[PDB]
Amino acid sequence: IGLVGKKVGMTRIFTEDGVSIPVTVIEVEANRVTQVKDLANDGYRAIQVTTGAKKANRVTKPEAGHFAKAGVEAGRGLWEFRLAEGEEFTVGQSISVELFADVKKVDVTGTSKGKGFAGTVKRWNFRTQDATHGNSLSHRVPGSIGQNQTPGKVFKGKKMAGQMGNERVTVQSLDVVRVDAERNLLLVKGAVPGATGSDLIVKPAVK
Amino acid sequence: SRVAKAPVVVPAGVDVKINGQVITIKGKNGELTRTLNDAVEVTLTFGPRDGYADGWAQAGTARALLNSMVIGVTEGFTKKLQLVGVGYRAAVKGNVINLSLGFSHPVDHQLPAGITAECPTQTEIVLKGADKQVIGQVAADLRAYRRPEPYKGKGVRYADEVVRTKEA
Amino acid sequence: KTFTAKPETVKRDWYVVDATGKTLGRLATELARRLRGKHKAEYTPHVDTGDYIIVLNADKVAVTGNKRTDKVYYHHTGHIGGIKQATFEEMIARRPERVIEIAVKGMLPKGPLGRAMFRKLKVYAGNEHNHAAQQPQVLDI
Amino acid sequence: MKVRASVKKLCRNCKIVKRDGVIRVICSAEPKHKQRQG
RNA sequence: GCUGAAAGCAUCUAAGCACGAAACUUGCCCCGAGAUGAGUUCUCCCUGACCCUUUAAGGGUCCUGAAGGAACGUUGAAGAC
RNA sequence: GAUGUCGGCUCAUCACAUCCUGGGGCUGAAGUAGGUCCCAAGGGUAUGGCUGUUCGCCAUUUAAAGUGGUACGCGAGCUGGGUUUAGAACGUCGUGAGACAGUUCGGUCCCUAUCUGCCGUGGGCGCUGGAGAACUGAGGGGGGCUGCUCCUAGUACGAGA
RNA sequence: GUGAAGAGGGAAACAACCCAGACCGCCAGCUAAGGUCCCAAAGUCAUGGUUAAGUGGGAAACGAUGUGGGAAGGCCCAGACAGCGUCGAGUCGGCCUGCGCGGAAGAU
Ligand SMILES: [K+]
Ligand SMILES: [K+]
Ligand SMILES: [K+]
Ligand SMILES: [K+]
Ligand SMILES: [K+]
Ligand SMILES: [K+]
Ligand SMILES: [K+]
Ligand SMILES: [K+]
Ligand SMILES: [K+]
Ligand SMILES: [K+]
Ligand SMILES: [Mg+2]
Ligand SMILES: [Mg+2]
Ligand SMILES: [Mg+2]
Ligand SMILES: [Mg+2]
Ligand SMILES: [Mg+2]
Ligand SMILES: [Mg+2]
Ligand SMILES: [Mg+2]
Ligand SMILES: [Mg+2]
Ligand SMILES: [Mg+2]
Ligand SMILES: [Mg+2]
Ligand SMILES: [Mg+2]
Ligand SMILES: [Mg+2]
Ligand SMILES: [Mg+2]
Ligand SMILES: [Mg+2]
Ligand SMILES: [Mg+2]
Ligand SMILES: [Mg+2]
Ligand SMILES: [Mg+2]
Ligand SMILES: [Mg+2]
Ligand SMILES: [Mg+2]
Ligand SMILES: [Mg+2]
Ligand SMILES: [Mg+2]
Ligand SMILES: [Mg+2]
Ligand SMILES: [Mg+2]
Ligand SMILES: [Mg+2]
Ligand SMILES: [Mg+2]
Ligand SMILES: [Mg+2]
Ligand SMILES: [Mg+2]
Ligand SMILES: [Mg+2]
Ligand SMILES: [Mg+2]
Ligand SMILES: [Mg+2]
Ligand SMILES: [Mg+2]
Ligand SMILES: [Mg+2]
Ligand SMILES: [Mg+2]
Ligand SMILES: [Zn+2]
Repeated sequence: IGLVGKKVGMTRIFTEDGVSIPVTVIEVEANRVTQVKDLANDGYRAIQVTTGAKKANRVTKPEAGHFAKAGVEAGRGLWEFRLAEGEEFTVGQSISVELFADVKKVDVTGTSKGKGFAGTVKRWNFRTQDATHGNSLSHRVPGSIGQNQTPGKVFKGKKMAGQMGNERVTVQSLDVVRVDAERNLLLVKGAVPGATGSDLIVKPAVK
Repeated sequence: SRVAKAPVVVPAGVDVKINGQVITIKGKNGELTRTLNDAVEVTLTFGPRDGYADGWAQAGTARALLNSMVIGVTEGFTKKLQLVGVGYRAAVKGNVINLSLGFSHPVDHQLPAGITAECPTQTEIVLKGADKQVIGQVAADLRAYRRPEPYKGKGVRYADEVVRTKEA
Repeated sequence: KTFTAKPETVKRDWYVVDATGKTLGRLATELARRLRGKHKAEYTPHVDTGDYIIVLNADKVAVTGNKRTDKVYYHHTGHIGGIKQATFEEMIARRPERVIEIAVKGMLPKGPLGRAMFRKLKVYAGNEHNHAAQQPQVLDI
Repeated sequence: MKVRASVKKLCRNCKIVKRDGVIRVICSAEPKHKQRQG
């Protein structure tokens, strides 16, 4: 399984031998098990977890009854982790960042920063046409988008301008630099998706 | 046809069991089972069933296979391999053959159920088993690690085989 | 005037068929016939007069020749270069119900009514169905 | 392997064999005589 | 390649068995139930009266207005809207 | 009662008769490195000098600098050097006006996208009481390149190299 | 000869090919070419053969113990054909012909 955390920000760890390690600081508070899915009832094995806190006025009655059945306080959302055949968990169990004590590498999933409507230069690394030499109104424009009468259409998946970022991204195989159970912190080497304050899903590295 | 006509003489201390198509020959070396082709009509005697155009061809193979099964569960089959090469070595440890064949890594060949191996010398392997197909396959697999080289004849050879060398 | 069946007074019965060992296409023509209602005297081209048919053991349907390995199912994803294929044996392994469903679909009329006719076919990979409440009669195709 | 439209015995030790719908020449004596029709 | 007849031999093949590549199916990442074949699981909410009439998944009247939603406002590392 | 025509730029997409990388048979294959044929389309597959050039030659890279189809892909996407308007001149032909599958200098490239398509992003209704969530995964897409050095080992191979 | 100046049915679609020449109406019947497992009207028709290649449902010289049929040969129980230092009946390879196989690489 993995845990849900929050991107606190980036800093560095100086080592004794004079290496500066860039780190993302992930706050991993206790993940509380809200539901256990099994083959009989649900058709697959998983835990649902919550973390953090939510204002009682913002917790709806359907949300509140779901937490109340688990016997846990409401957190800021619900996330599932699939269980391997060995793994087993109880409803209401707390899972801390100590899970990662002996984990060397993690995959971190988050929502990437939102670039809004992006051109082909930014979105797809298209090359600009001439700034000068007679270019008429066609500096950052995409150029040709197809052939001619054959095929007489644009193909699906054609790289064009549009929404960029604000989507789920996983960065794989990041070194775990420190697990600080006391302060509820995981330090991973290098950058992870999303803005400061955003939710992160951290799992032991699949590769 | 000619092969299919010839009857397989069942010796003493072998209990044949025709379960229709599934024939199971239990002897002193061990037991061997073989389901046959539908065209065959299995002393032991083999012949074609009606409405199969390749009945005699299928009868001849079935005869040949059960002949080998009878030899298998009585006396059994042996296949010898020789190693030719500076530093080429073999050694059995239970049911795994460890081979040194001039590679940077070890070569450990796990034997299947039935087959047993003995190294009388370090450059000889001697396989033994009831099933003629399986002992053939293991010997081919061991040979495949380092097939006889055409210049100096180096590699895992069968003891019988002639390696036709040539010179540069 | 010649009789016409009426959608709201059509009698549709439930049947269960075992596909085990049956030749795919020779099974499919009989399913298509009965889903369309061509076996009924009240057959009307613009009305679904056919029957509900459960097919069991779709994974044990038979084909002749070398079709188990050599019969290829093609589809295109709509993305350029997106021509995909699966052999009969691959289809049976992954999605066995689709073999019978695809065979029958190609033998049913094209258009809204043919799609409605196909909804009456219930194909299962194994020997059990969930439709005991519909009381399906055994049908030997 | 020689891949040819015309495959034939090149010596006495050559044998014609059909394998998986392909005419082949296999030779016990000479590896150069190995042929596949194609 | 193994075993193996047809074809007493031989034969990788006809029956049977094994190996074999960045191609194929997976494994990795993302979308994804308008998957109309519209799936599953968990939780939450509503427990009045009455009338007429081609009498049927019929149409009103009074009372009731939940869960939740939307709207509005302050806004955002979200965003052309 | 007009289907814009060379080259470049931008953006491509397919074929496989494969340039590289992968697998393999034969070799007049010792090894190293090649030759030749078979399989293989996953990904990858130069920058410059000269010329309008495509190409080509040349310099220097690279694992490689593939071959073709796509209106010799792509001007309602850009350019406008070439080329085929009007000016002018040379050579040449012609008595001349003028002319040249000769050369030379100069010389206007329009369009606010309705439909299809494509990239994004909402609204509606549906999914059978209504509602808030978490999902399963049919199906679809992305990705898939490779150098050099060291060890194995100066080992196998080789008379050495 | 047809189209042009000709509709209808067949050949998926297809002026010019095949069948056939539309005066109007019919919710009658018989046929033509072409068809009769489902899309889609009518044989999952009957009898005897062939093919195993999805050949049928592209492609030649040429290549091959694929497989069916036919006529005639050589050798052979004085023992043939591989074993022929062997035992116990077929064996060899031309000819003709039916149907298949390889030869067979292309761009949404
Ligand atoms: K749904
Ligand atoms: K191209
Ligand atoms: K080679
Ligand atoms: K490729
Ligand atoms: K142009
Ligand atoms: K245009
Ligand atoms: K323009
Ligand atoms: K249109
Ligand atoms: K006429
Ligand atoms: K075909
Ligand atoms: Mg933004
Ligand atoms: Mg540029
Ligand atoms: Mg302008
Ligand atoms: Mg400008
Ligand atoms: Mg089109
Ligand atoms: Mg139709
Ligand atoms: Mg093969
Ligand atoms: Mg043999
Ligand atoms: Mg690679
Ligand atoms: Mg016009
Ligand atoms: Mg090729
Ligand atoms: Mg590709
Ligand atoms: Mg492909
Ligand atoms: Mg792959
Ligand atoms: Mg150049
Ligand atoms: Mg062009
Ligand atoms: Mg091109
Ligand atoms: Mg254009
Ligand atoms: Mg110009
Ligand atoms: Mg002039
Ligand atoms: Mg323009
Ligand atoms: Mg995929
Ligand atoms: Mg893809
Ligand atoms: Mg005229
Ligand atoms: Mg006509
Ligand atoms: Mg007509
Ligand atoms: Mg027609
Ligand atoms: Mg009639
Ligand atoms: Mg007729
Ligand atoms: Mg019919
Ligand atoms: Mg019949
Ligand atoms: Mg064909
Ligand atoms: Mg041919
Ligand atoms: Zn030869």
